[PDB]
Amino acid sequence: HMSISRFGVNTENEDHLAKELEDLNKWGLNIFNVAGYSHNRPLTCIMYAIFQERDLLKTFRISSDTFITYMMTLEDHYHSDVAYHNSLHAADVAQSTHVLLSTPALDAVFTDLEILAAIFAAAIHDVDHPGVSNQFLINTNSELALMYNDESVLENHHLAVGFKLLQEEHCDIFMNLTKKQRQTLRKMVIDMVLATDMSKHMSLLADLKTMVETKKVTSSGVLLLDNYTDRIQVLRNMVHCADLSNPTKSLELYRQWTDRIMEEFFQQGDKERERGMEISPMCDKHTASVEKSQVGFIDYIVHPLWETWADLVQPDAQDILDTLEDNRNWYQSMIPQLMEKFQF
Ligand SMILES: O=C(O)Cc1ccc(Nc2nc(-c3cccc(Cl)c3)nc(C3CC3)n2)cc1
Ligand SMILES: [Mg+2]
Ligand code: NA
Ligand SMILES: [Zn+2]
Repeated sequence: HMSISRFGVNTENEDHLAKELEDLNKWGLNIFNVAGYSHNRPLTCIMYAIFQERDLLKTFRISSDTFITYMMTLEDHYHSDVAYHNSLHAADVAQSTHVLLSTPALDAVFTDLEILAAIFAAAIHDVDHPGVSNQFLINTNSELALMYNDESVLENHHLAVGFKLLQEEHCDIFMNLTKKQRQTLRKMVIDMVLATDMSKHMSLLADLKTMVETKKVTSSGVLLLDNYTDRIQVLRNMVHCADLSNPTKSLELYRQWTDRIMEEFFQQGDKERERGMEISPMCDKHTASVEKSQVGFIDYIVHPLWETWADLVQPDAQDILDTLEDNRNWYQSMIPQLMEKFQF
């Protein structure tokens, strides 16, 4: 029971886990190892480590036992057999969001409640993901698309599941928040998860560009944000950036993530084919070109996003940008010798 107290998870390798978690505050954390040494409970482990590191459990009076119970059922509601959108991906976005919240240009800009909302949003943002895209769910007239009227169908679902889990007995981690804190937290979390809908990517990016065009900083380089509206706009872009962070990690990590997203796409493609539908872009293992698509993904989606975020917080994200360019160069080099999914 002491290593649960220390880690929030059972582990046969306490020492290895602890050494991996020394990188908790770094972009170079290896979440695959964390999964390895945590009996495959990366989200519970990384969330417990994050909440301990930021004193969130103290500040908001969240019982660590109730937290672990909530995080274990949340993590169970991610599907192990979905190749990318499983609890490892959620863990990674939560850890990446945790690192982005400490970027020096944002120092002291956000409230504690904002910090809590963003990390919690990251943790729940893909829960109960079925391994197929919104468009597939819309095209197959699925119950989820009927329920949510084709609008941010999975994202609404992730939120509903995340919040419904809080009403299970013994799982309400926010019980000691005041009513006003619970209301505010709820609104911010909804906002941020809905912002992870890829079809909002271009509108988010445009808004973010306006914020770069108008940015002002103190003479120490800290961003000056005027009101709630400015801050939530940065936080929704932050979570969106963390969700699209895989190509800004070390190549060894990025390649693992790409193998996973492609397996997931190919599995959807097989579903589409089994039922005689036209196979979606990227989902046909026969015609796919993994390297070229990554290069396209970076050039048209990931790079423009991160170049703008980098402009907003400069110079704090320059290295993340350098890695993203370097990785683009690697994928480009391995080519043998999209856009509608991110718009409307
Ligand atoms: O599947 C969707 O409809 C929305 C979506 C799009 C992209 C992602 N993530 C992702 N998407 C791609 C990707 C690559 C090429 C084309 C397209 Cl549409 C997406 N590549 C990667 C690499 C970083 C691991 N990740 C997740 C969800
Ligand atoms: Mg999602
Ligand atoms: Na599960
Ligand atoms: Zn995600």
